[PDB]
Amino acid sequence: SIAVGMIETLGFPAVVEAADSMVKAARVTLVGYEKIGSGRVTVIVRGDVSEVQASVTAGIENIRRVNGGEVLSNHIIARPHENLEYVLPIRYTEAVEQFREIVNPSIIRR
Amino acid sequence: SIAVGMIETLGFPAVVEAADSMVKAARVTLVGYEKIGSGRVTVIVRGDVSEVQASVTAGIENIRRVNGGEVLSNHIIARPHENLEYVLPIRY
Amino acid sequence: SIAVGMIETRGFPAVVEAADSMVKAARVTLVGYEKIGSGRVTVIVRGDVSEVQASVSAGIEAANRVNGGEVLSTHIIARPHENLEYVLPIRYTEEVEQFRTY
Amino acid sequence: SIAVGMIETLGFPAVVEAADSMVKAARVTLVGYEKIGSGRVTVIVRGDVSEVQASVTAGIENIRRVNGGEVLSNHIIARPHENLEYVLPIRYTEAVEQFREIVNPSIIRR
Amino acid sequence: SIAVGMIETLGFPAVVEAADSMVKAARVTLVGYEKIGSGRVTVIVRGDVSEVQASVTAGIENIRRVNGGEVLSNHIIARPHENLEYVLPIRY
Amino acid sequence: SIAVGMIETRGFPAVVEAADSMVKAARVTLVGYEKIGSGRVTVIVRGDVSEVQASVSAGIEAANRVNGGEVLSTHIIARPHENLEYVLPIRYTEEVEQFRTY
Amino acid sequence: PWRYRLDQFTKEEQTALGALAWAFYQQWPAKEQYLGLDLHPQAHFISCAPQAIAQLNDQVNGRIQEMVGILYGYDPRTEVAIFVIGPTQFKLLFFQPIPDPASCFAALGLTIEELKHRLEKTLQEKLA
Amino acid sequence: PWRYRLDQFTKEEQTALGALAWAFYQQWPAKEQYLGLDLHPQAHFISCAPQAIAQLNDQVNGRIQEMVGILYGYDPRTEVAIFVIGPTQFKLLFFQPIPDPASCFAALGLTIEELKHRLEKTLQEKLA
Repeated sequence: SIAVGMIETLGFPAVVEAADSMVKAARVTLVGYEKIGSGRVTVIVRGDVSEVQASVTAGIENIRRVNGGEVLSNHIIARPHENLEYVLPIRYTEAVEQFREIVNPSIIRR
Repeated sequence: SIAVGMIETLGFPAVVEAADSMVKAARVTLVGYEKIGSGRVTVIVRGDVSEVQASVTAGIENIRRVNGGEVLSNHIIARPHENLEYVLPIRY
Repeated sequence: SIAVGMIETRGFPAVVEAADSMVKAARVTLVGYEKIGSGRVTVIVRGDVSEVQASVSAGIEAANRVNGGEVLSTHIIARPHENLEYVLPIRYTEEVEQFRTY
Repeated sequence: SIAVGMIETLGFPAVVEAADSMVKAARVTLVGYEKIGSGRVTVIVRGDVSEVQASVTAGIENIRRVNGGEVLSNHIIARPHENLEYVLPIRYTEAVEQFREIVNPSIIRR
Repeated sequence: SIAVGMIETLGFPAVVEAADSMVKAARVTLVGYEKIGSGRVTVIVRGDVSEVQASVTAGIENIRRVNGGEVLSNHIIARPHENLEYVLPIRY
Repeated sequence: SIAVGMIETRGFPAVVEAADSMVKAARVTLVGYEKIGSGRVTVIVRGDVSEVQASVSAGIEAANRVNGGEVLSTHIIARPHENLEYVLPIRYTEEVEQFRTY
Repeated sequence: PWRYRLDQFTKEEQTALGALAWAFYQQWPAKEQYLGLDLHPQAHFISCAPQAIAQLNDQVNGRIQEMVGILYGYDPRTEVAIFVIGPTQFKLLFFQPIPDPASCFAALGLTIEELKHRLEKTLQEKLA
Repeated sequence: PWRYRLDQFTKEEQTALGALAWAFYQQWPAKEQYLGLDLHPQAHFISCAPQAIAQLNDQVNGRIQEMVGILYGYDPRTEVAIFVIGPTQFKLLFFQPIPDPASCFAALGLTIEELKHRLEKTLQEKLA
């Protein structure tokens, strides 16, 4: 089960710290950055519901690290299932082909 | 003859929590978002007036669940005049 | 000439109800929707000054009937100078030329 | 000598009335309509400096006609000479051609 | 190198009176206007630091005649680092 | 990783002086100029954390010395997550590739 | 582009045009007549009473409003204001010469016939 | 490309995939192994420990961070979560079938070997 977590700040440096804390505190992907004007900016993360909840909690508190940081709003929205894709840079090709060596073609326990 | 529903919020997270609820609460078509400044954003949907009424009601209810969000205005027009379709961003 | 009527609201839902009332109350053509920031939006109609006057009056009362509706300014010009037509966004466009029956 | 006259308003209906009044009060050309955000809009006229002065004055006074009209600023700026051009719609070809029939080509008093 | 002068005003007419005074007072190249919201507009010029200095000074005093105009900030940089030319709108 | 330094101000002249002082005070590259409305603008530099720290401090003090300058917010992230590089406008662009050092 | 030739004709012949304007102004020192150009069939100088150009403005619903105001306000001792009649458009040769028009007329020493013939010959070459 | 084929495969075979997922989950009631899919040389199902994909996450500097969080959090009683190893890319087969996985397994009456074989035959013909 996946969800979306959002933090809206009044000020750009704070939204950067918000986005950085979220992806560092839980296993989420930073998916969006939106601007509606009037100094209001939002960063959006996506991932497992428990991870999203931990990202948002650890994104709001760390705004206090920013001299001048101010949070406006925050919310979490459940998201439908999706066949999520993740393309890696071509330098990790040697990291992918060896992961295939650690998996085994048999899915049976006994 | 296709009704229009609108919820106007102060803030981006609330307008997304308005749009997702409106789509989940009835059979409506999400038209999009309109920004007019001062942090005011409006989500617009179309459909039958009964379905649009249900989605708008659910959208208003779920905004109070948004920390920091706020509903500024909301309105429903059951049978908007054809002229509005070519000036206002109420169609897809 | 052809009169111009304008209703400016603080809020987008109100400006839609204003436009809908104006074109339903009298023989006017909604020609423009203008955004100038800070939540100020204006809908513009063109027609006979008598029809524009009825439509603007109906649009004002219905715009205040909107949940959260707020009217900021309103104005009518009976015979706008020709210079305005090709500088300000009050002109007839081909998208609404069908609703223009003269 | 020509000049440029500007009236900035807070509100769009007011800026329409300002422009309409300026071109009706004196012999000026409406040349500009500018938007800088925050509800601030400006209309610009151009013409003989004495005409421009009468346009701006009547343009500011007529905002009182606008229910909710508010003026923010106004200014007049002197402009260098220019070979101004005026293109007329094709339906005035007869009026121009008849004015051509009124002038005389013997500019030298004999 | 080439200096940069900036006058930031509140309102469109005042920034037009600033630009006109700056170009009329020295051989400076007007590079455009920059809008950042809240009605704040900045006019930017490039030229010799002596001429840019004469433009900014002629811009400031000439705005206090604008009925409703206000100067918010102003600054001159004699030798702007080349990095700024590729990020900030100060050339065109 | 390479740190990110940000100075946000109210007013355009102050943000230019901030960018000029940051890029003159240490080995950082000015990579971004971000506008979010309400007069708030941010300049963004990338480089080594110790160089970024010296740039931000010199930028803040210089932005205050501007006639009319006002600093709104300030932040430094030493080791920003790789995800932020391609979502937020804090990335090395090809226009400033030449000014990048190692 | 005939609108481009007139701009360089104005810039190049600034002294002779000022020498034609003041001499024409000497004939009509109370602005009884405006000085003008008619490009068809070829460029030749014309004149009209101010009332004529004001009535044409009324017929065209004030589309040459600004030109009527400039023609009414310009100082003939310092400014040249010559209206041009295009196919269905107007161009206003409007500038402030160095030196003043009277000084231009004294400097060249030509009469109004010579200035009229010379400028038209030259202006026809810019167009032909 | 092959990405669109997996999306249609997940839509068409949601019952068979839900059955295979439930059967695979029965063998590891505490998710000691994750069900996966390797497309080269041919599409075939594989498996790995919750230590191997997180180790890989460190090698790629946390770029499959979200996938390992979804693999950790999904409910096997209602959700199917199958990672796919592509060229240099990782795609999840992530969906909530109707009916639930256990009902899918009972409805089809197939063995895990029969589920693995037939599913491994449909996608291959779908990719080729």
